[PDB]
Amino acid sequence: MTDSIMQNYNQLREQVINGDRRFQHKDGHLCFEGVDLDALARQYPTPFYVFSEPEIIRNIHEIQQAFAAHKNTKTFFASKTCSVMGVLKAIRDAGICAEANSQYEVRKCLEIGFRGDQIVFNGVVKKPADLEYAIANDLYLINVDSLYELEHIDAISRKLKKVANVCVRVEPNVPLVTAFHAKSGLDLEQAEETCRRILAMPYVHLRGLHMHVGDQVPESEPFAKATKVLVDESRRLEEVLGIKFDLINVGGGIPVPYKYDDENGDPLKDNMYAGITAQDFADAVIREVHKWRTDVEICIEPGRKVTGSAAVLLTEVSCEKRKTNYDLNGNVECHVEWKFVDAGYSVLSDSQHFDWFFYVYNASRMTAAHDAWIKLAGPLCDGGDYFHMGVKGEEFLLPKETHVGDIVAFLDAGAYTIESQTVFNNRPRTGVVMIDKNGDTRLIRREDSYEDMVKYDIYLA
Amino acid sequence: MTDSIMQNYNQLREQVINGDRRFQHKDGHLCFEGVDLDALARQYPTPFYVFSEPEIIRNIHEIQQAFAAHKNTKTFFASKTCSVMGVLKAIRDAGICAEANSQYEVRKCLEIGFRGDQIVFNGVVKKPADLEYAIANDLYLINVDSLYELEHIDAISRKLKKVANVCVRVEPNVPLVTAFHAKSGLDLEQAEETCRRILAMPYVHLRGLHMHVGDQVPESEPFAKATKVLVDESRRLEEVLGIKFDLINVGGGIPVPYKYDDENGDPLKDNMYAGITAQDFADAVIREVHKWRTDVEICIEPGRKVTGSAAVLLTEVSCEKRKTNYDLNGNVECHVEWKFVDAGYSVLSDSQHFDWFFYVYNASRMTAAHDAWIKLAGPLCDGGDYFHMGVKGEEFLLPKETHVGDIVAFLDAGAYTIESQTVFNNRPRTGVVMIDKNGDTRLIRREDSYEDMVKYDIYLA
Ligand SMILES: *[C@@H](N[C@H](CCCCN)C(=O)O)c1c(COP(=O)(O)O)cnc(C)c1O
Ligand SMILES: *[C@@H](N[C@H](CCCCN)C(=O)O)c1c(COP(=O)(O)O)cnc(C)c1O
Ligand SMILES: [Cl-]
Ligand SMILES: [Cl-]
Ligand code: NA
Ligand code: NA
Ligand code: NA
Ligand code: NA
Repeated sequence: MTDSIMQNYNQLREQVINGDRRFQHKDGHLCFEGVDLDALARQYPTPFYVFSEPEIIRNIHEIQQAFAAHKNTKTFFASKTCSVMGVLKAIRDAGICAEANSQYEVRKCLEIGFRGDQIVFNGVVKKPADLEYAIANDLYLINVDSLYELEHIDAISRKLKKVANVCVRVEPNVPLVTAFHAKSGLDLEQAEETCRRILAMPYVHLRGLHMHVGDQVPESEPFAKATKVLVDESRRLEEVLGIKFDLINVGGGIPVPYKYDDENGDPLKDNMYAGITAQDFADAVIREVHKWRTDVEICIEPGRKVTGSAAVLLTEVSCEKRKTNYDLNGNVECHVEWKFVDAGYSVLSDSQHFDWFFYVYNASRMTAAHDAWIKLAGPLCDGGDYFHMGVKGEEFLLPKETHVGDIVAFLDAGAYTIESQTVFNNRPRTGVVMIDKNGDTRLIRREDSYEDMVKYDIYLA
Repeated sequence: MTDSIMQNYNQLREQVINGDRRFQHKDGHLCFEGVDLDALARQYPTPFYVFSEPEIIRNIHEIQQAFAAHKNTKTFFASKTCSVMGVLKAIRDAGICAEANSQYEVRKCLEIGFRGDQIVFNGVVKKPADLEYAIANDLYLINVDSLYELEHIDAISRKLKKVANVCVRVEPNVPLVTAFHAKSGLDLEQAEETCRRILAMPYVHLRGLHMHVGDQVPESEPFAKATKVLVDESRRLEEVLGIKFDLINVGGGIPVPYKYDDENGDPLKDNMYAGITAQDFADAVIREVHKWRTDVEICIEPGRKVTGSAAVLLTEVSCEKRKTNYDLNGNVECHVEWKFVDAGYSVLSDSQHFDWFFYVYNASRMTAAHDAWIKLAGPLCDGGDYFHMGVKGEEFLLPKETHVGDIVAFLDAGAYTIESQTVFNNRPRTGVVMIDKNGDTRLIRREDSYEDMVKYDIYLA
């Protein structure tokens, strides 16, 4: 029943403003960390994202508390999740480390104040220039993804006379088929010879094995099975090769709740429901590692969990229309109420390209019943630019009183939402605002200007 | 049979270098307009796109020749397809007009030398500032997408005391449901009152009606049926309102061949096969318009057809690995040869997000049989960043002699491929090179630098 769907969604709405650590209401408006989001969107041009340093801190606390049973745990935020410098700074100030996924990500982590010993550099394509930059900066780990890349690591560490610290990425076949569907890592069967080669290299230091299971993983079993494979091989290689590993790096993949009404959801069928918590991830990993060693360092690489819940996208309702389907005799078959916001898939890419659900509310009318079925469209000149991941099918719920000028909020908009923006239609990539630990706001990324649209081009004026 | 697939693909390869108006071979390498693309990729850092001014000109000729039966045809390149200034300049110098999809697109079209009377501004969200800029610049057309937007056009044109020239966009119900699936335009039922209202406005001039059917449309029927609706309503409104329309704007959607072996394809099932040519589009449109008037101006808005065939993405094979699935006795079930190029979906977005096929060849070994099944991966730290739209399933064909350092070419890479790039993983958006009419090359867009990417951020140190 759609009445039951509407009732349930309004129960969720009420829970945002009465039972959510991030949110409040004031003057009829949604507030984030005490900041009125309607008011904030009158001071900065929409669309823009607003991040919460308090919520990032809460997320990091969940992750670290989860690993209390293993003292020697090192946490590296996967910076491909969000690398706006002010977000990286909040993460650095919250006391964890950083994982980087390109030369420029390494450089920005160093610039914002992560030390070399707080940085892991991962990748399937690490060109000589990338490896030379990483090795020269004394990174804590550079993963080894292939035998071809390892030849460059050997040659460049020799040229620099500088030790490269490495972890060998192994991707276990844990039942998709690994050889067909996992481009990353080496096969389990190649780990021994790879480690053998590294031991003999004068400037390459083997620190352990590495894996990464995936993203938004709704079950603990894959982490447990894959960690066991890497643990069993670590234990075996210690005996065969006569070494003691510094660490094991188990990657990321802790899910974030994108739908909260867990009683109504099956995470295995709809992974917008978070199937597990950080504690479940930690229990699975730590249990497997401790079957081998309790003293070894465990490295983790959470991305999504650090920032996903910690931002809201604010976008203004900028136009409206009613479209009507008529039958062949001119009688109404249905009306569709379209609301157009100033953010489309060029601003919130995963809503379109990855069928990602985010809660949508009228932030200007947050205490009003969301009692009208509407379709929510973006501003791109593209028939596919509307939000298909609705409350019911492709339909959302907003107050029937919704007006052009109101501010719509997408919740849980903090992971994989900034660097994935485009200038399609030459609409600018968005500004980003930060709410600090004191509840004060500041701009941390400007909106792309016109001069930004053309400065990259070379043309006679 | 896969031998037949391999034989067919190699026949296609031979037709590229011995049959295609764009390409030749020299020194074993793919040439585009006589430019050796292996050599070019040693002069500019990969990945980058190279555009051909000669091929843009050929595409425009096809479009304009198709409309020979209707002298008063005005052609507007849909600049959301590609708005790199050097590409826009080639299109301007080839003698056609420009359609724009945001305030900044209007501005860049004016900057590069399109006059106001050569610019159409379309959109579903045209905010007051957008409309004021457009009206102040005397645009040939601003479409009217909604009644709400029309109120701003009336108020702003009055404020400026400048006539706004408009076309009313009407989206016909041509049989899944226009009201549910088409966010753009007014309903046919609203056209009459909307036009009557415009006639009464002192600073708004009604030019005609507008539609746009869609993109990569593989049949002529949707264009004929939709044009007839617009033509019938135009003729009816001329009588009812006592006016003579300047024009009718029938939009874009002429497809481009992404697979060429039409004898093996069903365009209605796989629209990488172009189901129609520009001549088919023009026949359908012109036939319907001439049932009303032969003197009226027909406006068309081709995007994809102007540039799609006119660029190649050049990307270097930057790593390689073999993965093997073993049975439980250690015997080999299969091997997978992974080749990694330095372009992934952040560079060629539609290959991932829209399941778009592009021909892939080894440009460095273009005269060699492409006789080895490989999987082609990008450099992003994302298991999904590999090219799934293969020659057979997810598998591509390259010479068994392929080596790291070879240059891979993606053909037909000129539509919707530049502005859709991202800085995911902080890999830079690509440079762009142009081959001019004289066959000489120049950089027309730089690769994003480290600076460029961090300079939008506001941070302490
Ligand atoms: C990132 N995970 C990648 C990319 C996920 C999809 C992004 N649109 C994957 O292979 O799934 C990644 C992480 C962080 O993962 P989270 O899911 O915790 O954010 C950690 N380590 C590595 C090596 C990654 O690539
Ligand atoms: C463009 N309309 C889009 C094109 C597809 C975008 C895919 N990322 C659609 O969804 O139909 C457009 C054009 C040009 O269309 P082409 O297919 O010829 O490039 C012309 N007129 C208008 C009003 C458009 O929006
Ligand atoms: Cl840590
Ligand atoms: Cl023209
Ligand atoms: Na606004
Ligand atoms: Na060594
Ligand atoms: Na290169
Ligand atoms: Na008028």
